[PDB]
Amino acid sequence: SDEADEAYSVTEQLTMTGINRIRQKINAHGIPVYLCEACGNPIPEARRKIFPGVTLCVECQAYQERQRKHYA
Amino acid sequence: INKLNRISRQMLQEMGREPTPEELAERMLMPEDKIRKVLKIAKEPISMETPI
Amino acid sequence: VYSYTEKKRIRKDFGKRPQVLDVPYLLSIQLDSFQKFIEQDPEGQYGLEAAFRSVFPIQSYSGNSELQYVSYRLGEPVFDVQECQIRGVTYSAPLRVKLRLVIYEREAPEGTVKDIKEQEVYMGEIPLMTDNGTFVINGTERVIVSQLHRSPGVFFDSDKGKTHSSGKVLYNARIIPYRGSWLDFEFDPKDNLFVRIDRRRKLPATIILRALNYTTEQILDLFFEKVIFEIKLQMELVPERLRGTASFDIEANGKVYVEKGRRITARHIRQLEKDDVKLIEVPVEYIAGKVVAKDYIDESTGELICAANMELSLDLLAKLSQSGHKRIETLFTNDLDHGPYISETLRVDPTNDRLSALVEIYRMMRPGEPPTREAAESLFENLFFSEDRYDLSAVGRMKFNRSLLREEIEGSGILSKDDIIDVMKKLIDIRNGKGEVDDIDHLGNRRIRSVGEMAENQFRVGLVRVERAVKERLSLGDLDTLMPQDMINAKPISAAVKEFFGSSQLSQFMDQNNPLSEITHKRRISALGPGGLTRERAGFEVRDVHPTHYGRVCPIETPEGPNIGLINSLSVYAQTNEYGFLETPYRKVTDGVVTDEIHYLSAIEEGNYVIAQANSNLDEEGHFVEDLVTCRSKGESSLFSRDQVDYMDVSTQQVVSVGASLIPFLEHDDANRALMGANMQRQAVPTLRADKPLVGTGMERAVAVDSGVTAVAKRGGVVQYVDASRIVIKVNEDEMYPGEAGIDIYNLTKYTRSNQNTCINQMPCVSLGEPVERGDVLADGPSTDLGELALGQNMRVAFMPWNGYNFEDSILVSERVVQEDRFTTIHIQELACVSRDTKLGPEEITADIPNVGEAALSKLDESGIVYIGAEVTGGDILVGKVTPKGETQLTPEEKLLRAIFGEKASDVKDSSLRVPNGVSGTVIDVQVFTRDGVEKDKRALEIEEMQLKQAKKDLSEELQILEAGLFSRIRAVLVAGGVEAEKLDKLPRDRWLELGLTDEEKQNQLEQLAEQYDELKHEFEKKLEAKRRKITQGDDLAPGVLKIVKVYLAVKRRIQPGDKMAGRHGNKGVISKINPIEDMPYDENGTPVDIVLNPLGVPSRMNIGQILETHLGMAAKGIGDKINAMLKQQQEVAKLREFIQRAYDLGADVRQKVDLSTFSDEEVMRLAENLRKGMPIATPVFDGAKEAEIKELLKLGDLPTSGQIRLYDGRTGEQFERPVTVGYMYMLKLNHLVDDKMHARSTGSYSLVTQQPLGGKAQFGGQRFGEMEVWALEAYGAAYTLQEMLTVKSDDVNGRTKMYKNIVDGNHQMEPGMPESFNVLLKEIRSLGINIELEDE
Ligand SMILES: [Zn+2]
Repeated sequence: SDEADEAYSVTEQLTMTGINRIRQKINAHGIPVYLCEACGNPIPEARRKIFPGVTLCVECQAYQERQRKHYA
Repeated sequence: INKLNRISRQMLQEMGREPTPEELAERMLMPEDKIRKVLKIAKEPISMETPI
Repeated sequence: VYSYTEKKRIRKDFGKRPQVLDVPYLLSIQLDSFQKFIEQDPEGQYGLEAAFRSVFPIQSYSGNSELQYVSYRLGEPVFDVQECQIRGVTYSAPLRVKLRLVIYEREAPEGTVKDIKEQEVYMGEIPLMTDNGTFVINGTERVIVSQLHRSPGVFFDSDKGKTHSSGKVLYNARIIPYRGSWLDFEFDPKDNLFVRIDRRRKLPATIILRALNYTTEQILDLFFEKVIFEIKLQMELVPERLRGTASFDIEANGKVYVEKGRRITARHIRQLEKDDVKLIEVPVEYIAGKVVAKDYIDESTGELICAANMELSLDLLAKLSQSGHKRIETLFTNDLDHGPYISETLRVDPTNDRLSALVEIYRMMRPGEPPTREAAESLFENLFFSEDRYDLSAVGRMKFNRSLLREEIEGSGILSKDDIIDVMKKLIDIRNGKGEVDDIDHLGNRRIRSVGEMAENQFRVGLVRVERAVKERLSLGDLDTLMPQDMINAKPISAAVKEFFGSSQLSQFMDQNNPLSEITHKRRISALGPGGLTRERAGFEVRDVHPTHYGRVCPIETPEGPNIGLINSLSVYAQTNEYGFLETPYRKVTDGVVTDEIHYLSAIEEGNYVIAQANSNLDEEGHFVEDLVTCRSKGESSLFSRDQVDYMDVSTQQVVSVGASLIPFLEHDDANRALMGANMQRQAVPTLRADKPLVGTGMERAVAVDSGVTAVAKRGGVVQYVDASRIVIKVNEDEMYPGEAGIDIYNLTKYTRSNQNTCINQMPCVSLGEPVERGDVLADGPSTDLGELALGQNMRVAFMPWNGYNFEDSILVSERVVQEDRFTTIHIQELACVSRDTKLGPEEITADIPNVGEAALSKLDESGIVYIGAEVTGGDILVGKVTPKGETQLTPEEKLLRAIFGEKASDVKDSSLRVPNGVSGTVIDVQVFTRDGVEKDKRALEIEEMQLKQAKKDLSEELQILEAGLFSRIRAVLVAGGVEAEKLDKLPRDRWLELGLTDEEKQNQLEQLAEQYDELKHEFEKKLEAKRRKITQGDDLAPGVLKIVKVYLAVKRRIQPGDKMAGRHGNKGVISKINPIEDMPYDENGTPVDIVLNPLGVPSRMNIGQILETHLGMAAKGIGDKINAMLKQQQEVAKLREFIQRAYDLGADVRQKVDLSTFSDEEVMRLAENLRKGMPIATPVFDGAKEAEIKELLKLGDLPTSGQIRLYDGRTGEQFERPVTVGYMYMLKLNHLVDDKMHARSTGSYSLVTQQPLGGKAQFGGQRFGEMEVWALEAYGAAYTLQEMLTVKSDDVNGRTKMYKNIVDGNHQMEPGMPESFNVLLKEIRSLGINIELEDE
């Protein structure tokens, strides 16, 4: 066991679970929505080409990010 | 024992480091064996549950 | 230019980065800190002066008397460190304190004193820290570890969503003072700001803003922005406010600005700001949700239409509008950025004014008592704004001002209204998203104490205890003839310091395994201890490494196990601030040029700068060579332009600690392997003969010198006389200090016992008539080698399986390593025979021992003690002691036996001191201690006359060496100007202190040196007298002990299976076999491999550093063996100079340069002879040898570039397929020995209350068969195994003896009875009121 091999397993699980959470948050494959689900605005072309399947424009997205930063 | 403590607390201060039992028996009037047994009288032994 | 002890053996050094800041004195913490403590602070702010100024001047009851502190000094001790360790006491100094007492009459309060009295009273002894930062507290050597505790100031921390179900984070700000109450602000889940004063009941936060005499209009002016509407129903507009999801659309001048419902955006914000829109119009319904800002009344009756913080509805809008009201002010309470919190808190806030708020505070603090206006106001003002009850210290105010981002590092000590309003704004701002919480393991919140500050605190505690008694004694009588000696008894002042230095979690035995262990144990920071967190409450919080640890704490080095991250080690260049916060040096970077001067930055400042990397290439003018240089800003590391960077790391090593700086190729190891490797280097016991690492770093000389193991010169000179015990140096005449005699003596520390029973022993390095320069080492300490730290030995290791003999982590050691005594360690252990006086008389150290039959008494001399020179084994009698006793009525058949043989009873036990089992050493020493009552025995008078002759000889031999040196200097003075050069030797040496010379200042010199030798004579005389007094004077032994005989058994432990070898890269093992040398793998030249290793350990444990080290050691040894071949065939120094100089410049642009061309032809032969075992090599920690230079250095020898040679099997001699890796790894013998562990017991001692076998190997104890072993036995069917482990082998006092009788009878059956543990349980339940019993069978 050596006490660093188990530490290795712990670190491996920690990094992998973090990596895959931050990957699942991407949702690359998606739907062409074409209009914001918050303000109905035109989600500009470049943002839909970068993130296929967005649901918020950058303004509503950053807004939501602030709140989910604090919590709730 | 209270008198021994008093005389020692005074003598250590006035005499320097500490009173050796010959010095206490001289300063006191005791025969210096009584003083030694008074010193050897144990004190408040200990809780046997003390940590190690 | 190379030091003369440096040209002896030059470690070749990779590490292309040029070194700018040379490594500090590694023990600066301990020594600096204890310097500040016991030292005459003239402007008293440090150490004893501050404590004395803080208690004094004491003033008497009604000011009749004043006890005033004049000054202190430290009386010189009674014994030095060696004498303290022998005698067994704390090496301290008396604290003699000159005090003054002035007494006043009537009508002269400050007026003329009736009389004063001066006297130097003695208040306790402070232990003295030795020259290494260690104390001697009870004869043993302690180290006081530095502590790491939170500092005063304001801390912003959140629950990070754990507490509330929704997850909503709740931010609190805490003002922790130095002394005083803990103001704390914290959010409610409804986002109401509360304040609690001492972890007491929660109050609304604005209750305290009213307590500071504010009103609601003022509070809303402080915390909010006034959206001002005017008049219709027009809105003044700040376009930045409406960032946006926008309520009303937006319009001005009638055309349009934005249409409603769609979210407000940056483009439309641009449009409003561009078209200069100040006033727009909103309806009568949008103003229905805002909050009124201030008072609004009717002029008709002077009646209040609406207060402040009151909701504004359409009715009130109409009512104000009809009052001719054009202006209205509303709180700008956004939901995301400018959140409304003071508004809701003022809602919940029941009070209104300072009176009712103070009453609320009073009820919370002093509850139930009927309050008053005056009592409430007084309590509140005494909370935070009375100077005698609330203190932000200098650290506290520094952190409070800096944490609020103010530029006033210095300030008051009490809070203020503004120091609370800024705290509340910062709290609300953290909640608004501008700003972040504090990290707890952030090293800007935690500061370090050390010996100076902790001891000063204990001394202040003692001083307050003194102040009590002195005030009361100046209360009673105050009569004359009462002086400042009777009022102060030294016991309770010295009591706290004694209790701390002896009995504290931080005063702990220094680890002396080897020098590196001491250097790390002194440079240690601890989060534990009295004042810091406890192991139970820690976390999960401060075990973690934090970005502010860069350059301050070693991320590698820390114990694994119960406290990871609770005990870190100080980094290499880490330092302590003025205030106590850790810091680290950076070379300042002007515009692009990397300036040379260096500033120390602490974790608070280090964030807001941009700090380049130490491995950043540069031009010669100091510019960077890369456009985007990778530097770490506040928390992260990114590529910044070369213009932006402000500071740069002082070195590549500055992130590690001195332990983990000794791992070569540390960059190639997984970080935890580095942790284990460092922690195991701390445990390497020093071998019999030292061996420097063939692959080091260049840290070894620093660790060896800066610790006190090696005797270093103080002044250059010549080695007048060497010896196994002493080195005499005749100084260069440049460094004589004209009063001095010239020569200085170093007395080596011979075979002595360290805390771990190892042998500390210094060996001379220099030889007769050889130069030295100040800073050169004269004596190699334990586990150093020619000045360098040499922990273990460099072995010719092979990596390959070999027959399951290095299977899990085992090691397969050759018999040749066992023959060369490479890992043989001298251990030393002291065994004490205490003869006390029992209640039937005293016990004797006699040799007329009972039954033992004149063979065991063969070693013992007449007085009963073993000879210094005898080799005992386990069981031999070191000290024969016979004890009194009674008769005890020997049973019949013993009566009958002694009646048949007439061997009458002894009456005297044989309670003597025999050697413990398994040890077999030489008795190297014997000390005796007789109390002043007990006369002495023959051995005691013998040892005393021997110590007497030694002391006299030492003093005289020193004095005559010094006299001969001073006569040489006097004769050099007598060469001109009143000169006698050929008759100077004619008259006798003693007729030279009366020598004539012309009337100059140099006949003055002769007379001066003469009278100074007279000083030598007389002070030598008083030295001899005091020495004879100390040697002869009786000892102050503990109460009741007549005398203590201490034998010192020196054992020599050899390597054996079960011993634990280990590498510097976390590769630890356990010798499983000691292979015969012809059974080991050999190469094609006949060379067995010294040690065989498992290649399996390397891939999974990602420490390939041991592989690169094996390759580099193969290269180094290849170089050195080529040198040995040249040096043995007597190749001329042409050949040696050529080859050695070709090997000393290898690698791409290394910093080091050596030119053997500027080398004496004898200094190349010495250097060659030292490089004939192998060329030492250095590899700085993140700077060292690239693999291609390893390959080149292999090509320099005739070794293969691949590093893998082909090996043959020892037993059969057929070549292993697919060649193996063999090089030189540097192994270390860890202090986990197999005979300090192997323990066994059939039947021995049994504990008194619970009749179980004793616990431990020292008690010859049994094994703890616990609960889980019992489940394992129940999971089989072993019903009998368990019944006998629990009954007969443990606790059943009557069945254990019957089992023994049966086993020797050859009848393996147990009648188990019943355990004593259950009997004691039954009696203990019965001694409660319960009646428990065992029914009829
Ligand atoms: Zn949108």
